Amino acid sequence: MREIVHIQGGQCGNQIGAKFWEVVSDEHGIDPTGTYHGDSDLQLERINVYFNEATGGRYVPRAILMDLEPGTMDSVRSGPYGQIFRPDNFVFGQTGAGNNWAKGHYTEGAELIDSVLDVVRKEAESCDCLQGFQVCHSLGGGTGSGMGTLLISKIREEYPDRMMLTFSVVPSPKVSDTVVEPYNATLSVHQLVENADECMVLDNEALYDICFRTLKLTTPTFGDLNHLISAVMSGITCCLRFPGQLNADLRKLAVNLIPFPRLHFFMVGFTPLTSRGSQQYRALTVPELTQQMWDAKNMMCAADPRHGRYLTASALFRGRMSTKEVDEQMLNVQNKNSSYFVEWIPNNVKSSVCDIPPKGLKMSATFIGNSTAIQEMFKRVSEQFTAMFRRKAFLHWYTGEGMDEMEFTEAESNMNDLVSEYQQYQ
Amino acid sequence: REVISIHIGQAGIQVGNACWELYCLEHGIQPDGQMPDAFNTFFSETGAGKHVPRCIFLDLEPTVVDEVRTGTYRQLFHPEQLISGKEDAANNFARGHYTIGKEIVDLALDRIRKLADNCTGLQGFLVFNAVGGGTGSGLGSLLLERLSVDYGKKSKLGFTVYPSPQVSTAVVEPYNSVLSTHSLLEHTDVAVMLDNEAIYDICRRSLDIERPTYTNLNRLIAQVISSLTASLRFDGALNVDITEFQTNLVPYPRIHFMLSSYAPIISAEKAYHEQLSVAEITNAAFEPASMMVKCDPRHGKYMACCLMYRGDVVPKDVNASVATIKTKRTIQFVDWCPTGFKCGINYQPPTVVPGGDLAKVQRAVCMISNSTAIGEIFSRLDHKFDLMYAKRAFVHWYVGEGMEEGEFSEAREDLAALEKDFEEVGA
Amino acid sequence: NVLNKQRDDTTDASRLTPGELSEEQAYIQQLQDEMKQIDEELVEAEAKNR
Amino acid sequence: AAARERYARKNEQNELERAFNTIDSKGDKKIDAEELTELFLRLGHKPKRGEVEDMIWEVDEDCDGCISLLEFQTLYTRCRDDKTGYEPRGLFNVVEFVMNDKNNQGFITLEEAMQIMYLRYGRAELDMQLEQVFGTADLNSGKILTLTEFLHCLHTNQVKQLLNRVTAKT
Ligand SMILES: Nc1nc2c(ncn2[C@@H]2O[C@H](COP(=O)(O)OP(=O)(O)OP(=O)(O)O)[C@@H](O)[C@H]2O)c(=O)[nH]1
Ligand SMILES: Nc1nc2c(ncn2[C@@H]2O[C@H](COP(=O)(O)OP(=O)(O)O)[C@@H](O)[C@H]2O)c(=O)[nH]1
Repeated sequence: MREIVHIQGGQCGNQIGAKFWEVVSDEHGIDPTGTYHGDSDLQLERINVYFNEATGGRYVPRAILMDLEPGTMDSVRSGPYGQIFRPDNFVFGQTGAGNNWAKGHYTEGAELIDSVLDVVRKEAESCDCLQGFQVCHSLGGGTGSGMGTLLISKIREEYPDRMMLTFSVVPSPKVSDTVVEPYNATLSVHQLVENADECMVLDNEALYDICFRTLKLTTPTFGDLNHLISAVMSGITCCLRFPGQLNADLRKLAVNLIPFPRLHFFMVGFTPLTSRGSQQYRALTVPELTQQMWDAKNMMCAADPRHGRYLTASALFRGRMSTKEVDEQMLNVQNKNSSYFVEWIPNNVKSSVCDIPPKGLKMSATFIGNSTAIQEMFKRVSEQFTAMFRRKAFLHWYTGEGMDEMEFTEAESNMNDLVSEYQQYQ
Repeated sequence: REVISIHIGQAGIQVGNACWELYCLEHGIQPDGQMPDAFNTFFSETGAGKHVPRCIFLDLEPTVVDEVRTGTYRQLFHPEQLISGKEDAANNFARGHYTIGKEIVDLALDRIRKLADNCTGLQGFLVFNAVGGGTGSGLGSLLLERLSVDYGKKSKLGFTVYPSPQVSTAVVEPYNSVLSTHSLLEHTDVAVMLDNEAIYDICRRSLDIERPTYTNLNRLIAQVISSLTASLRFDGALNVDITEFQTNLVPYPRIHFMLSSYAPIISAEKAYHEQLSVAEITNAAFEPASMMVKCDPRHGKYMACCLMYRGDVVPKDVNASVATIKTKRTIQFVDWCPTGFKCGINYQPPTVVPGGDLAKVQRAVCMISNSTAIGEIFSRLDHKFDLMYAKRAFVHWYVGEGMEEGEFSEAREDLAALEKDFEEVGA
Repeated sequence: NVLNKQRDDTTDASRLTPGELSEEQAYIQQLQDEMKQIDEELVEAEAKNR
Repeated sequence: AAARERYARKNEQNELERAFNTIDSKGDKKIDAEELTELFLRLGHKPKRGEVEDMIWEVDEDCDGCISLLEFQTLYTRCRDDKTGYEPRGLFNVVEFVMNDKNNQGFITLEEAMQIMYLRYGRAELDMQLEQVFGTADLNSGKILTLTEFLHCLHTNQVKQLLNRVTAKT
């Protein structure tokens, strides 16, 4: 029916998506060789959203891997569920950006994104009625930020009346891998404010604290973080793949959650998330799900909403549940903590239910809250960017490649008006 | 992706003898050149099962080259690669740059061209030289001049040996270092300093070797290079390339001088009684008791740092460890840079070579940082170079070769100008 | 002998110097004109559809 | 604003009848696509490959093919009161030009009379349809009126409200 193509950029995007296709294929019962082995008819009836039957029970994922280094692509086909992707979908450069956003947006982008667009165009016309596009990338890298950024701009110029998601991890001062993170973040977000339909703000700090306290893991490699992110992404699209009492497509959530067109950066959470010592001691009820859902520490972004107010919030529930519990729980969590919600919008929480849980659990949830606390992140990177730019450090790879001085001044100005308009609407 | 490594001078090709030794012992190749795909960055395959390194040894004196022609690796190196002159520059920068250099560097160039042509995705070059001599200084700078005009956009990793402050073997080396830096400044993209007294102190204290020769020095240098190319050779949880250091570590096109260090340099006995984890090696990479250049970053301020991690290392603790470093106050970063780190983790541990004095360690860290303590060393060189230049000692040899008094004064004021440049960025 | 060797190298160096490709630059220029023509052609057609 | 329009119609009706007969070249009541090219040649403008077919297509809506005087008044009135109709105006312009012509090369200051009748508008709005200035006159022809009117209608049609909307500030 409605179809979503998948686009993974850079190293972070590629590895996030690899675990994503593994988890999804397990939900629909496709083995790593790409054949159907499920039992229920509910699994076979909605695999056209993410796959195409090739020949004789061969279901291939509708995904496009794109980056600038061969190591990532080889690491995809090596691991399991690596043999399911069509090899033509590996659009692929060779030289590399080197964490230089200009090289990802002006130097190397000019020779790859045309090739990327051919594969993307083929995957859009391969399906009938597009629901939207799904892009997983970072904001601190070069080949994920710049490459994915220019791709997003060109795509919105081609298919403008279609939805678009960008799952993006953002950098933070405590988890600081690259040195030019602020230059990449502020310019990348400057493009996201005018191109993306809605963006989902992620960051690595929150992922580390989820695996520290909630999951109580000892050695949380990147496989577990990608495992966490994949559960959230599968949750946002369960409504398209399984029937339920209250369905909510991507368009339904965006039109309902975004009160003003430029304010489309979200904070995400997921429930339930429990450690192996406490997976036995818990119950599975809607209120138990709700408090662990709205918890401050359980946000999958390191921006505490309790420093500000909620504008809108959304809940996507999965499993056999009673809709009265759904509605009364949203009403109670809004009445006790009444100051944390915006005032000139009553009933700031939209909720929906789907009748199919993730495999291995009786009942789960997914939270999408559009709060006003997100301006902290924009200031936290803006001051670092201004601190660097007022002495032109690290600028010659930017100005020597094609940027001028006015682009950084444009970035600050757009940065400053967005944090100012967040401040007004709060 | 490929990178070729060129070696100039007595110290240069001796360093190569340890590097290619380490390489074949890591990729399981016998010294004759046959296995009993990741080797593609350094070795090209004949197609008959023989692997040949991407390297050219060249110098002006045939002594150090011809023991290599008859060691164990007689059959590993292609004969044309091992270039050799007929007579030495003899610790005379001008003699290596104008008299004898002008005949030998053109042969090296039309050789290095077909090494690059055999390559496909050339990442860059990386050069090895000691500035105290005449070959590594003179034709080294001449070779870098002609390399910049040929390629330009390709990285040129200069792993140079600067003369030690107090421990020195030659007497005209202050002249050679100043004139060489004058051109190493505007040609090398990323130039790493490797002193000799610092490596001497590491082998004395850490390796507890009280009688070290040049063999152990070259051994640990190869270890740092191996730790730096593992990200290019092998896959890790978080990798970087050689084009990453060009952007992430040098804020201005003339400030490219990095302090290197490595950890843990530990003997065979401490490892048995001691514990290895990520936090302590993240600490040990920063203390000045493990640096490779006699300077103190405690006197300077950091611009940006880089961290190679090898072995069984997860990414959660490298972040936690670098966080603990920033919250400490013994070392401080420049005001303009809020974030000053570039981290990287790779899966393969460092292999060991039999006969070396490096233990088999479970994990290791290779740190490459940039600071302003490097400004003190350059100033320290200027005092004793200017000390003798005014009275015109030893000038008659260089000017007799065909130079004049002009290039001393103009090279002197250029590096003097660099002193002022370092002081103004630190403020 | 050395003068003749040097002279040949200069002649080789002069041959190698990149030279402007007239037969190809004009093609690029003509391609952009047709591209811009089609953009304006496209906007009138979209107006017609509304 | 009605008085300007009613008075204008009272006088232009007689001009219109002769304008019609003059456009016809066969001495009949029907205006063929053939005649339109002849008229443009008189104006000194050239049609494109398919312009005439569109011109004949859009105007006629009670029968198919050639046009008739009855269709012509229907067109005239609908277009004249069309203002917020977003309606076609391909063949209205050529006839209004011919009627507003009495010099047999075009008209100069009479654009303002055309403009005021449509709306009082503004001097800046006049600087939109063309570049005429109050003191200076110009030479004009068929070429420079139809093209500018056609382009203006395309320019207004494009603008619509998607994310171009602007709400009062908080
Ligand atoms: N670190 C290190 N330095 C060395 C080694 N061998 C020589 N050197 C240094 O090289 C410097 C002199 O240059 P050499 O490489 O020996 O000689 P050269 O550079 O070829 O110059 P010429 O003697 O004129 O040929 C000395 O100051 C030493 O410090 C070595 O094995 N390890
Ligand atoms: N969740 C997750 N994040 C990653 C992974 N690898 C890298 N990152 C993040 O990516 C950022 C660096 O971006 P990078 O991987 O260089 O992006 P790219 O070069 O554009 O592909 C860091 O802040 C990391 O937190 C991974 O396997 N999982």
